[PDB]
Amino acid sequence: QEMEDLLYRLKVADETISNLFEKQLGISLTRYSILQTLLKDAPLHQLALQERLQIDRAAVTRHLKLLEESGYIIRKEVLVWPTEQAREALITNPSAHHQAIKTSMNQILTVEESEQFLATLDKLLIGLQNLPI
Amino acid sequence: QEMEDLLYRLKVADETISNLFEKQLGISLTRYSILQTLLKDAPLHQLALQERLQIDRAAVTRHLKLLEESGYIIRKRNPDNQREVLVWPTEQAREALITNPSAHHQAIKTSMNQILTVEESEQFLATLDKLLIGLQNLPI
Repeated sequence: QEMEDLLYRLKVADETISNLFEKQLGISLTRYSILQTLLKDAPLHQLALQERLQIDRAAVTRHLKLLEESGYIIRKEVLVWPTEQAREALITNPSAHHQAIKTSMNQILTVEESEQFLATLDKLLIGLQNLPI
Repeated sequence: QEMEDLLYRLKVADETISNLFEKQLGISLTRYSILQTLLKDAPLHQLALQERLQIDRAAVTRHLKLLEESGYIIRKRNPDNQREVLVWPTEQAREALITNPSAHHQAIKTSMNQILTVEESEQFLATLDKLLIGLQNLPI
């Protein structure tokens, strides 16, 4: 009843968030997280990339294919690295628009209300995953 | 990098929830909301549903076609205004969700209602709106 309305509002929020994210940063939310994971701790196997981001094999292959096509990752038992373009685009030399977006996003919520949001999100998922039979 | 992860965790949660909800209740989250809305507030025009659900005409047309084909809704013309079309729930829809739910569906409904308290539920939605408002107000 009220629980169903919370889940639906979360679906509408995700769809709005994902569209806004891709328009402002030029990369989808999922593909942006792939690059963040690679830039922090690379190289990684694509099986490990499926685990860390929680997506199936068919999905990861599609994400990584678009990422290599757009010059952000390279693949050589399949290892995956971020390119120099990715490190520059996200970390060492981002555009003024991306710096202004990134800085503005991190100030939307405080650390307390951000931590409480993720705490409730995990409590919700655990409850839903623990439902009868 | 902290905010970008939260948004991604919110996406993964949504995808996981949507799949679980459809399997557990036998109806997708969006189509289930359409029926809940219709069982409370029918008759409703297709346009009203688009605004309430925050989805375009193509999406609602798909949802309503699926619900109509499976016997959960009907679309009938107003006898006084023949070209006006009104959406209604069926007896099957009221039975499936409210008056004759399967033992499993009743157990899922009750279990879902006791996951989060009313306070942490309302605080979550408040933080969600504050997040949406902030993303909408980003430069350009």
